[PDB]
Amino acid sequence: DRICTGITSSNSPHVVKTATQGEVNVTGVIPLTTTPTKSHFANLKGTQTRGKLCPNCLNCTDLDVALGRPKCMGTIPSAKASILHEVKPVTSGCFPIMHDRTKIRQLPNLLRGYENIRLSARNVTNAETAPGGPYIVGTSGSCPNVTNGNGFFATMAWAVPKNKTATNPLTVEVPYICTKGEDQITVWGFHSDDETQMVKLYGDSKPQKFTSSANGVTTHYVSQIGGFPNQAEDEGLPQSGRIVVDYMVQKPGKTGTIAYQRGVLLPQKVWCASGRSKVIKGSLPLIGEADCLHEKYGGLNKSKPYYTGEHAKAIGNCPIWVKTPLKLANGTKYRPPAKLLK
Amino acid sequence: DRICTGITSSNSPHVVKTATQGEVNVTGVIPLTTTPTKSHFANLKGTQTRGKLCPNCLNCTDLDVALGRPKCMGTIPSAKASILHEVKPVTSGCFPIMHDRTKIRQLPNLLRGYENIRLSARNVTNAETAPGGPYIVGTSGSCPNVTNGNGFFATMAWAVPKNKTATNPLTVEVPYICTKGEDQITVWGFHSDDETQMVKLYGDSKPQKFTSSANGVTTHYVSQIGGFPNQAEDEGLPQSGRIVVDYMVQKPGKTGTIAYQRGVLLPQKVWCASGRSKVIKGSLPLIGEADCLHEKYGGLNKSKPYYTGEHAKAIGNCPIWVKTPLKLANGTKYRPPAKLLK
Amino acid sequence: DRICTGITSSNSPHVVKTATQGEVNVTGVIPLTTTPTKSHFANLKGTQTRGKLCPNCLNCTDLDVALGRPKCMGTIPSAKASILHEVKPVTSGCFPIMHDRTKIRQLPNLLRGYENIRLSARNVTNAETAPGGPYIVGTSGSCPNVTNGNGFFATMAWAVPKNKTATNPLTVEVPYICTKGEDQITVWGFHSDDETQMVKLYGDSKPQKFTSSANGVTTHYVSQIGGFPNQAEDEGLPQSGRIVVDYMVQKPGKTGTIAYQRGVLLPQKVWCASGRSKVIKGSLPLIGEADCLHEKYGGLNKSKPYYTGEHAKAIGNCPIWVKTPLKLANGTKYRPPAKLLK
Amino acid sequence: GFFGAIAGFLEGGWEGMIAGWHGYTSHGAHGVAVAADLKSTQEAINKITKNLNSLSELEVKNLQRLSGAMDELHNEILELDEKVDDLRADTISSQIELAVLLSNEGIINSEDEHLLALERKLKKMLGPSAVDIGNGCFETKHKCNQTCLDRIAAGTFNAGEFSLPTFDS
Amino acid sequence: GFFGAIAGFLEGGWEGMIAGWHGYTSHGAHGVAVAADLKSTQEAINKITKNLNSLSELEVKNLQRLSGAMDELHNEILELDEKVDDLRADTISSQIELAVLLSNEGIINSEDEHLLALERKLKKMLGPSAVDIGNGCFETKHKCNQTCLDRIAAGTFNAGEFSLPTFDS
Amino acid sequence: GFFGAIAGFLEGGWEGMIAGWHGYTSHGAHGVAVAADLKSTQEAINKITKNLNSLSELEVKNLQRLSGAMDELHNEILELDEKVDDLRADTISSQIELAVLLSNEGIINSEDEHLLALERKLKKMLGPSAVDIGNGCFETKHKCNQTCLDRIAAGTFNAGEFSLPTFDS
Ligand SMILES: *[C@@H]1O[C@H](CO)[C@@H](O[C@@H]2O[C@H](CO)[C@@H](O)[C@H](O)[C@H]2NC(C)=O)[C@H](O)[C@H]1NC(C)=O
Ligand SMILES: *[C@@H]1O[C@H](CO)[C@@H](O[C@@H]2O[C@H](CO)[C@@H](O)[C@H](O)[C@H]2NC(C)=O)[C@H](O)[C@H]1NC(C)=O
Ligand SMILES: *[C@@H]1O[C@H](CO)[C@@H](O[C@@H]2O[C@H](CO)[C@@H](O)[C@H](O)[C@H]2NC(C)=O)[C@H](O)[C@H]1NC(C)=O
Ligand SMILES: *[C@@H]1O[C@H](CO)[C@@H](O[C@@H]2O[C@H](CO)[C@@H](O)[C@H](O)[C@H]2NC(C)=O)[C@H](O)[C@H]1NC(C)=O
Ligand SMILES: *[C@@H]1O[C@H](CO)[C@@H](O[C@@H]2O[C@H](CO)[C@@H](O)[C@H](O)[C@H]2NC(C)=O)[C@H](O)[C@H]1NC(C)=O
Ligand SMILES: *[C@@H]1O[C@H](CO)[C@@H](O[C@@H]2O[C@H](CO)[C@@H](O)[C@H](O)[C@H]2NC(C)=O)[C@H](O)[C@H]1NC(C)=O
Ligand SMILES: *[C@@H]1O[C@H](CO)[C@@H](O[C@H]2O[C@H](CO)[C@@H](O)[C@H](O)[C@H]2NC(C)=O)[C@H](O)[C@H]1NC(C)=O
Ligand SMILES: *[C@@H]1O[C@H](CO)[C@@H](O[C@H]2O[C@H](CO)[C@@H](O)[C@H](O)[C@H]2NC(C)=O)[C@H](O)[C@H]1NC(C)=O
Ligand SMILES: *[C@@H]1O[C@H](CO)[C@@H](O[C@H]2O[C@H](CO)[C@@H](O)[C@H](O)[C@H]2NC(C)=O)[C@H](O)[C@H]1NC(C)=O
Ligand SMILES: *[C@@H]1O[C@H](CO)[C@@H](O[C@H]2O[C@H](CO)[C@@H](O)[C@H](O)[C@H]2NC(C)=O)[C@H](O)[C@H]1NC(C)=O
Ligand SMILES: *[C@@H]1O[C@H](CO)[C@@H](O[C@H]2O[C@H](CO)[C@@H](O)[C@H](O)[C@H]2NC(C)=O)[C@H](O)[C@H]1NC(C)=O
Ligand SMILES: *[C@@H]1O[C@H](CO)[C@@H](O[C@H]2O[C@H](CO)[C@@H](O)[C@H](O)[C@H]2NC(C)=O)[C@H](O)[C@H]1NC(C)=O
Ligand SMILES: *[C@@H]1O[C@H](CO)[C@@H](O)[C@H](O)[C@H]1NC(C)=O
Ligand SMILES: *[C@@H]1O[C@H](CO)[C@@H](O)[C@H](O)[C@H]1NC(C)=O
Ligand SMILES: *[C@@H]1O[C@H](CO)[C@@H](O)[C@H](O)[C@H]1NC(C)=O
Ligand SMILES: *[C@@H]1O[C@H](CO)[C@@H](O)[C@H](O)[C@H]1NC(C)=O
Ligand SMILES: *[C@@H]1O[C@H](CO)[C@@H](O)[C@H](O)[C@H]1NC(C)=O
Ligand SMILES: *[C@@H]1O[C@H](CO)[C@@H](O)[C@H](O)[C@H]1NC(C)=O
Ligand SMILES: *[C@H]1O[C@H](CO)[C@@H](O)[C@H](O)[C@H]1NC(C)=O
Ligand SMILES: *[C@H]1O[C@H](CO)[C@@H](O)[C@H](O)[C@H]1NC(C)=O
Ligand SMILES: *[C@H]1O[C@H](CO)[C@@H](O)[C@H](O)[C@H]1NC(C)=O
Repeated sequence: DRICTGITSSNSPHVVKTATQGEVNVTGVIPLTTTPTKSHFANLKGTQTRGKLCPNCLNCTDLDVALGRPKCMGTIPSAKASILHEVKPVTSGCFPIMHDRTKIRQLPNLLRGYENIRLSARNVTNAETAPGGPYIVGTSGSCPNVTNGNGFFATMAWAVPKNKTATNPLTVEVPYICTKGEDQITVWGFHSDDETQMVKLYGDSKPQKFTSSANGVTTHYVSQIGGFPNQAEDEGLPQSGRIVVDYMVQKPGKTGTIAYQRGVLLPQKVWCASGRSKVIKGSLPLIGEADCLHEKYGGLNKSKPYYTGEHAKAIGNCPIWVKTPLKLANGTKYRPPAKLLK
Repeated sequence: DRICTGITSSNSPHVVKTATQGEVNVTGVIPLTTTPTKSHFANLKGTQTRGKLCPNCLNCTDLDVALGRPKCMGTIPSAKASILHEVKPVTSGCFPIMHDRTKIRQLPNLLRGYENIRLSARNVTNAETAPGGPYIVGTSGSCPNVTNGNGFFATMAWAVPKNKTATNPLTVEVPYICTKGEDQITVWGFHSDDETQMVKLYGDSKPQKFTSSANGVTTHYVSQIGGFPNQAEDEGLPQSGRIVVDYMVQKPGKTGTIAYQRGVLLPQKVWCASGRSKVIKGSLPLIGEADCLHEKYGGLNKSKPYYTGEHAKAIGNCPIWVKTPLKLANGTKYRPPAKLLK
Repeated sequence: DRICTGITSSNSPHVVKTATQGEVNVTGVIPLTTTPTKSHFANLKGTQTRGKLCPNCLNCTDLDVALGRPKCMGTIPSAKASILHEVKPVTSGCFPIMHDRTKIRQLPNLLRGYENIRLSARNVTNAETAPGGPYIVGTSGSCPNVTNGNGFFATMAWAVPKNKTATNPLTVEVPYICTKGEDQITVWGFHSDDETQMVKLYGDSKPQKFTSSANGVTTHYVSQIGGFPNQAEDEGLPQSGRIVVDYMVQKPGKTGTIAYQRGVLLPQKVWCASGRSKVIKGSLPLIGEADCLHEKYGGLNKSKPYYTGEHAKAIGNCPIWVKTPLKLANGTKYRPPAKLLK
Repeated sequence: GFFGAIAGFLEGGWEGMIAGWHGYTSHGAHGVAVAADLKSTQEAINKITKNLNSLSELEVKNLQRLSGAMDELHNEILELDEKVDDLRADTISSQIELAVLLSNEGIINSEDEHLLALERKLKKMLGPSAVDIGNGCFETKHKCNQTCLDRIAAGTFNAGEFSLPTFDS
Repeated sequence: GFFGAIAGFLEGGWEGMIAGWHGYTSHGAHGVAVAADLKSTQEAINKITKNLNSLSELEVKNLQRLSGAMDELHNEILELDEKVDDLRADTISSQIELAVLLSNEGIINSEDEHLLALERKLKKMLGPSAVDIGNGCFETKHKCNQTCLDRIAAGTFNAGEFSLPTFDS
Repeated sequence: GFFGAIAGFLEGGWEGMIAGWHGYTSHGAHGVAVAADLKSTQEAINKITKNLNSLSELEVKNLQRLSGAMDELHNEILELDEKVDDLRADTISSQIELAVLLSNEGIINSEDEHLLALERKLKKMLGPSAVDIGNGCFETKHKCNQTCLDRIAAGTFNAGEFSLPTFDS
């Protein structure tokens, strides 16, 4: 009698990658792969997830909020994980801005970058005492104050001069003004209007030159007088003029320089920000809680160590992307059944 | 009698790297390495390879072509693999440009970036109807139209005013104008000339200010009046003046802003582009077909899995660069011949 | 009698990571890890290490030196390894500069980037022959020449005009001027002063416009007339005015363009630089020699193959950073002592 | 595998072997007997389990958007950022691909070392009267049908049940 | 290797072994006989072949110029791009370096497992009258010259050609 | 390990084994004898040594500041540069983590192959009168106390010191 060692033969439809034996069929396998499927986003587990930059600051754009629109002046919750729903964020009211002429639209998302952002304890520069003639803090219809009347972005002052006379460029110095080693985000721009209204609001009807410097970054603009594009992302018909608005970014202890003439929107309430919230691109009516947020697959929770599919930015507790569906052998190599004996 | 197992002893000049036994001598090896050798470039196998941005658009620079030089107005083939032969591309005729004053030279290579590029179905802005006085579409000798006479870059209009009077900066609005979600490349600049000719072509003899905005990117120029550098990369002697030319890049649905005075070269025929051709730096009189294109070794086809030598950008079906010549053991460890027996 | 093979049991407090058996206790281990400890920096072994950009050019800032301050005009040693001690380098004397209005402060560190840097064989542009009226090379108190009197940064010329009259923007052409394929760093700026002194030094009392172009990079400034910030990083009381200064970077064979009015500090002695010294951020009173320089741990020499702790830029012969303390088994798996026999 | 082909083992499956991966076959007048070993199949499943836990531990930094990028201003920087993400992903993927494959090679090959052990366990219990062929088989002085073999598989076998010499641990 | 030194094998080359890598030596009144085994040498060459095919499969994204870089405007971005290329290359190179070395360690070591198998193939065919030394050698009750050994190498050997007991598969 | 559990070896430490990692135990009327082998413990220490030298060789590009970055102007580029450094580090760290772990798995497992060899060295010197159990043990026709076993550990053992047959190399 002969007693021998043997191995099994059985259903071996699963194939595996080996170095020495090429690719082989195997009894069974533990898969390490999944393809996730597109779904709605969710609040990231061990954190808090940014929505409209300001919840509780209802019915407003992040851009609106950013710009310090009258009503939209609510308070910002800190988070360590932010989502970007607007690649091109919009304004939903207030004074007509010619958005597409400045990096401005991105301001909400720049802010989103940070863990902590705040409106401002104080305003940077004294609106009236500013270089140039004494200014009436221009107040504008079509930007309803809460009561009403003339509400103008806390962000900046509508610098209208008594003693209406043309100006040779002036320089305001926007200092640091932020607690801690916070990032300061300054904001500003210029109003310009039609021939007649120009002369009326400021004694001049001439294109106006504006130049800002901040940390070696310099920008120069020239105002427009007549024939402005249709107003959009606003309210109703002070079609008279438009605002060109920009942001300036100030690192801890750095100063800024705005040269200006007439139409100047001097900075006022100015963002202080600090810390780094992790940002991702997500289409967002946030629903529930997931382990992990995938730019594409969206809300997703961790089943297997890897996933296959479209690679993308993903934050949290995420499975690792992998080229191709991987499998771990949990069985033995296929062996054809034996009568190969005597 | 004793029968035993043994292994071979033989010529073992090849050495191999192991973890446990240090470095050991071996019977034979399969090498996985090659050093390639410098050679001419070639059309990349499973694709099509860009040459002068426009073949069939003969005897012209890519810059020429880019700028829309009269003759050089041929049609661009799409490709998915492009080569860069000019780090500093040249102009070979037409109107004297002071190249080194703008990012302009790179335009050909920006375009090369794309899978699809096209001259333009239409021109962006109505040359005569443009803000400022009615303009004669300036036509210039030394840029031979096909017949001849006055051919001026399809790219932009030589904006000469009837009613010759000095101007306070004006703003043209260059809209999107591109099919699909294509990239729009706008183009423009300004002419300026000597004291007398200035006053003659435009009622003024004053440095002229130009500012463009596009997607938060702002540029500001100041024209020159007398004493221009020798003309080069042109034809012959309207030495009177020179052109400073620039490009503007417009993402899908974005608008542009050019403020200008006199000398304005308003944009006309404007590039639409889309898709992403893979670009490499290659010196190019293209010859034949290779598996793979190496910035240095050039035309190269795949022999072994890795290569040793100079690392560089390489596209296609390329061997992987490797620190040092690698070898796979195809034999046994060296064993000194035996009489070590009794 | 039975003779058997066995393995040891002994003190096995060290634990190790395995694929097949999970984590196991082991006789002994060779550690591959260390946490280094913060210490002073040192001259990097197989190289030379930059200090104040100019040793032997004593008691001066790198910025001072960079700017070509009268005394601080010593000669620069080449090195292949540089250290950055000043994130915001300072000026320690000479004429009041409004630093925070230009990328200027970084100039020392830009220079530090290179293997070879030099002051200048010659000066770029003829100070007096420059476009505009003939200029007296302005010489300034409060920047003591070696003897004394009026020493002004070799970098640039204080362009004061005889025939004091307002100017329409002029264009100087700063050519290449550097040996080899060196990088040229041009330097320049503008002086501006109070209402009265302006009119006195130049027949005008008007904000002055300045624009430079270099390799498609454009910058535009507007001078200030009254109310300058307190002077700091200087000497004593020509509080009359201030200098706004900038740098321009010229790649091999490229030209530059400065448009200017009055106050112009035309470039003079101009940096040529070449080669690439490896740069790191290090707080530096350099002491001794180390194997390797760690942005944090500082001076450090190679004990074990890896280190654990804070990751950072490190140059030289450095241990590789590692997630967690790693250990190599130098013993056998723990085996509980045996009486498990019969 | 390479060991099994050379030292003339049998590349034979025994589709009879239901309850386990490796065990013993038994040959004679009874025909062929087959039995799984419920420790070799268990010990193999262990390694694999602990190997999974091994592959799972790996952590790789999140990989996310750039804090100060800005989606219309900084496209060229933003583009290099994608390159970075792509390369990172493609790199760490090839690494994992390696880790697993190595892991599989391990498991697949180790199978022969099970067989080899299982043989030595057998040699003990068959006593000194058996004859080690080298085949991975033993010529035994007694008959072994299904029942006998099942004791062999369980470790409750005793030679001398057919009065033959016995090693006693 | 470590196994061969400990269990007193022989770190001896047999430069006689032309047609193969591993096989048998044969000792006695005839002197020394040597023969390659043309399956152990073949089975070793296989692994290696399939190991090459293994190393070859690896794919790594192309690594090329930046689509919107621009060679005089964006140098700092363009510079970081080189860093990226360099690091990527240096990273993926060290990984491959590892893959191969591991691969070599595998092949080099596996050699001893050939020998070990080749022994067991031998044990079968020499019958139950041979004596397993542990040396990797067998004391045999009959003489074995070159011819006999060549049958041993081919698997066409039969004990009892010298009338001795035989295992029959 | 998996081999030791299956082929009923002994998961037993012999805390007697001071001078070495692996060696022999000896059983009988004398009680239990224990002796280290000073070549198996040495040959194991070798591998490890050469494995360290192996892990040490790895070189990875320095990773430093950007030559033309500029610390207030180019922050966004400078930021991506950190990303790059972080990823690189996190990548190359996971790779090393793998290299070592693999390395450990190697060393840890190889231990059983020492034992296995050490057995075969023993089988030789005990002569043809011993009986290979498969246990990793041998039933011997003579007594072996501490002294005898120490000769076994040293390779200066000779059967027939108790007049029994001997293999002579
Ligand atoms: C080994 O695995 C492969 C699949 O993993 C089996 O062959 C496959 O048969 C199915 C039948 O539906 C097909 O869908 C697959 O395309 C086939 N594989 C390929 C890619 O050729 C094979 O039968 C398995 N086992 C055996 C006994 O070889
Ligand atoms: C992933 O895991 C989480 C659990 O951590 C799931 O969250 C549940 O979501 C449902 C509806 O969205 C809620 O009612 C539960 O409160 C959540 N947790 C549980 C199970 O109590 C999440 O849905 C999972 N899957 C997906 C697709 O994200
Ligand atoms: C093992 O390999 C090395 C080379 O791979 C052999 O020694 C070399 O001898 C040649 C003779 O021309 C020299 O060019 C090499 O420089 C030597 N190697 C080094 C780096 O020392 C050696 O002879 C080979 N085989 C043996 C038997 O050791
Ligand atoms: C690499 O491979 C290709 C084949 O795919 C070679 O291309 C041949 O090139 C010659 C001359 O350049 C032509 O006559 C043939 O038509 C091409 N293919 C063949 C062989 O028919 C290429 O030359 C190879 N080597 C190099 C150096 O690139
Ligand atoms: C195996 O290793 C661990 C530590 O590496 C030992 O258990 C530890 O006991 C010490 C006593 O001071 C504690 O500090 C550790 O926290 C314990 N380890 C953990 C994390 O649980 C263990 O005793 C070692 N050997 C044995 C015999 O198991
Ligand atoms: C690292 O290694 C170097 C040796 O290469 C040590 O340098 C010594 O430093 C001391 C004082 O700093 C000097 O007196 C010696 O001249 C140096 N070399 C020797 C030993 O002769 C260095 O100190 C070591 N450790 C550290 C903390 O950097
Ligand atoms: C909203 O706007 C009005 C101005 O349009 C602000 O104050 C105005 O109304 C007050 C009535 O309580 C008057 O006392 C003020 O004189 C008047 N301002 C002017 C035009 O001089 C008012 O502060 C705003 N709402 C809030 C936040 O209270
Ligand atoms: C690996 O394979 C085995 C079968 O080959 C799996 O199943 C085993 O474990 C089960 C626990 O769910 C037990 O119920 C079974 O007794 C046992 N075998 C079977 C299927 O009868 C094991 O779970 C597989 N996967 C893993 C997690 O390793
Ligand atoms: C080339 O240039 C000329 C202008 O220099 C263009 O048209 C001119 O010649 C025509 C003769 O057929 C005349 O009918 C036009 O009036 C005249 N243009 C002027 C100066 O008014 C001509 O279109 C160009 N060549 C082409 C593409 O046909
Ligand atoms: C690996 O080594 C062997 C020799 O050690 C190579 O050669 C073998 O295969 C050849 C096919 O070209 C046969 O003709 C030979 O019979 C055989 N051995 C020799 C040289 O006589 C094998 O090709 C080597 N390389 C590879 C591809 O693995
Ligand atoms: C330092 O500055 C003075 C100018 O303030 C330079 O030359 C001055 O002094 C000289 C005395 O030797 C006179 O000959 C010069 O005329 C005078 N310059 C003027 C104001 O015209 C002097 O060159 C400088 N020091 C050095 C480097 O020699
Ligand atoms: C690995 O472990 C051994 C002990 O297990 C270390 O010690 C050995 O080598 C020493 C050289 O310093 C000798 O003096 C000892 O004889 C020997 N064993 C002991 C401790 O008695 C060995 O060095 C360890 N580390 C290394 C470098 O591998
Ligand atoms: C405004 O008017 C005042 C008084 O009428 C005049 O003196 C002054 O010049 C004007 N303001 C300025 C600063 O031009
Ligand atoms: C050009 O001339 C016309 C008529 O002679 C004149 O009315 C006009 O002011 C001038 N153009 C402009 C817009 O200045
Ligand atoms: C300076 O004065 C001269 C002579 O008094 C005069 O002719 C000239 O116009 C002035 N300079 C310039 C270029 O304006
Ligand atoms: C094996 O043989 C014995 C005879 O002694 C018998 O008792 C037993 O039932 C047999 N097993 C089977 C089921 O074949
Ligand atoms: C081996 O021995 C036999 C004697 O029986 C003989 O026939 C054969 O030729 C021998 N082989 C050689 C070539 O030594
Ligand atoms: C082993 O046995 C022999 C008896 O022949 C004796 O000489 C020797 O001392 C013994 N060893 C020990 C120390 O037990
Ligand atoms: C800040 O300046 C604004 C003008 O923008 C002024 O109206 C306001 O009173 C100041 N601060 C407060 C208390 O909001
Ligand atoms: C576009 O405008 C140009 C001026 O650049 C004009 O001459 C041309 O007719 C227009 N389009 C065509 C048909 O080329
Ligand atoms: C370079 O020009 C300067 C003015 O900055 C002049 O004083 C000097 O003589 C020139 N070169 C020398 C010799 O320093």
